[PDB]
Amino acid sequence: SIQFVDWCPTGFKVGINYQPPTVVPGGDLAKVQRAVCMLSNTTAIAEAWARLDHKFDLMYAKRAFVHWYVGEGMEEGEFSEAREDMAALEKDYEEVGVDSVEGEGEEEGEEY
Amino acid sequence: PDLKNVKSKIGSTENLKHQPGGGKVQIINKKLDLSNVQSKCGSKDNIK
Repeated sequence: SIQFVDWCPTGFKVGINYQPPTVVPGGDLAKVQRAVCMLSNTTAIAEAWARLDHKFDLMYAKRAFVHWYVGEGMEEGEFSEAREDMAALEKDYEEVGVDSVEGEGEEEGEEY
Repeated sequence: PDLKNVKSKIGSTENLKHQPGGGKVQIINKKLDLSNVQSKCGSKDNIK
């Protein structure tokens, strides 16, 4: 229920270091004996790509602000080709979140 | 006496040709071209 992709054979990377966590001077802080530090790779970043896809297109269509980038050395095609890359990234992250099942084209009849 | 003709000097009587006239405004909008674009990862054809 804590959800991995269908295709995942092996999803983990584990480590052990003997030195503890140590805080700073100058707080009411927790001097714990042990800690974890985690990094998650996930399609959930594709929700915040979709927000950059939303923010961008309202400004860039109206061409708000773009003259500030022009006047300090930048192509217009630069913005366009960065958002093009975001149009790819949106899908680069969608071609993964899918389940590993196989097949192609079109059919409407029986084999059996 | 007689004055024959006399008139005012100078104001709104000398302005009656020049309104002035107005103009027209426009946006301030574009698109971008998407026609070149494909995804940059791409393993699913390897099913072959």
